[PDB]
Amino acid sequence: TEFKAGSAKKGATLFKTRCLQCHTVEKGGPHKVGPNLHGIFGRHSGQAEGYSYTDANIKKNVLWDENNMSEYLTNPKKYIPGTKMAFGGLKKEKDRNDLITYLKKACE
Amino acid sequence: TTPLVHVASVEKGRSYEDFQKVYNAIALKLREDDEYDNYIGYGPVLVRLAWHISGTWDKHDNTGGSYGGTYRFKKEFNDPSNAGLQNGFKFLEPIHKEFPWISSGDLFSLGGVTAVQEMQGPKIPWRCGRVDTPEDTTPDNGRLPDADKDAGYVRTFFQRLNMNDREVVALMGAHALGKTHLKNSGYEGPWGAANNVFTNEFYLNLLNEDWKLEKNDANNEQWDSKSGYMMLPTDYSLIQDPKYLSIVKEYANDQDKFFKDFSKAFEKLLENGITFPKDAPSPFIFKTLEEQGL
Ligand code: HEM
Ligand code: HEM
Repeated sequence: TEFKAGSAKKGATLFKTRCLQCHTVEKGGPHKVGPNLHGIFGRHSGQAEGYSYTDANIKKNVLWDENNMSEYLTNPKKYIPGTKMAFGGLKKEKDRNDLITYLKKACE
Repeated sequence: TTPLVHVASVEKGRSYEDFQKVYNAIALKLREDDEYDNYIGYGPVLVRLAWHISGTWDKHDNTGGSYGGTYRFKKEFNDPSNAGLQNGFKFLEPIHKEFPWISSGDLFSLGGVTAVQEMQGPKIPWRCGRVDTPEDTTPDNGRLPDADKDAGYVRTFFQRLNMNDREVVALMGAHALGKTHLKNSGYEGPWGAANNVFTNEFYLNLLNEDWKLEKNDANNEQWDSKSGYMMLPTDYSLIQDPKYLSIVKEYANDQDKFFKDFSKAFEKLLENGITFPKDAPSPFIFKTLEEQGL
């Protein structure tokens, strides 16, 4: 794709290190600060159940595909202004590759 | 004789732009070495260095303070309440070689200003003019705070820096950043979830979590919330003091406000003890990497 695809062992530690404080990926997994990210890909932004999303995350309604997802992670507030996810973003393509790839796989 | 007088002296014909360049270097490098401390980055540690180099000030005789860039002398450098800041010192030695004209004092503080702005905190006006001072101006170890205390040690420790209750509560919101490291200080854990982005999480956590006091492995006690955060005695003490607690509630409610008090305080912190002639330039507001297309 336009987005490459990378190491999923790496993506894994990046996720455990940078996203885990707020998010789970396992199925049924509990929302935290952030929604449970299971079956993220293929869903529209703002759909996780029994999680309260800023109207901004709902009103953007984008399908989460590895591509719009990568633009998002680079800078969550530029992408969905008003979003309340407090992340600075991943400025590194590998990182983005490595993570997405991991996610791809973890949120099946 | 009255106290010592420290006049800020601009670096020989330098100007904003010369200083926006230093920022950019620091800023970028924070973008580059992002793996530090499990990907927290060098953000938290540089803001902590900024605070420690300034926190030695004594308003009664005007000694200590940012002015002299004395943290660079072993005495100071080796102060045990300074453990872990060597990591912040190293991160800027490179940049110092790049710009050898800027004084040590101007670098350590510009650095904390960069880190706050770069982590999406408010803008912090900043001024230059700190001048380097002989090894003799090095403050003895022990002018920095203990963690293991209560609201009253806090209120008083701060009158020495000339800060009030609102300024002390605002400054502490910086505890949203980083975490404590047991090898550095006997405490362990983060205050919150977004350790590298500047918000008012510090205050919502303080009041919405469920804290239980407990002992760490270093054998010290701390307050742990079920959620994985910790609070030091001195932080918890902020909600046990009726007066600290209403400022804490203000701030948990209104980030702008916090953002405005913090900037006023942080800068007041960094300029303490320094006299600016009436001819010095107005404080600078630097642009972020974001604002510059980066
Ligand atoms: C690299 C790390 C992270 C990744 C990959 C990630 C992933 C995501 C995604 C895909 C969404 C949209 C969910 C949806 O539309 O259903 C989201 C929302 C959210 N995330 Fe993150 N997240 C990360 C880091 C964090 C962090 C560090 C925090 C908190 C400190 C956090 C808290 C949130 C919040 C609160 C939302 C909902 C925001 C809103 O409703 O505006 N996430 N995250
Ligand atoms: C009562 C006064 C204070 C006490 C007792 C205190 C104590 C501490 C301790 C014990 C740590 C962790 C050290 C480590 O393991 O590296 C720490 C970290 C830190 N402190 Fe405070 N602090 C105080 C006030 C402040 C103020 C006023 C600021 C800033 C404007 C500040 C900024 C920070 C930051 C940003 C960190 C995280 C550093 C990192 O992630 O490496 N502290 N503080």
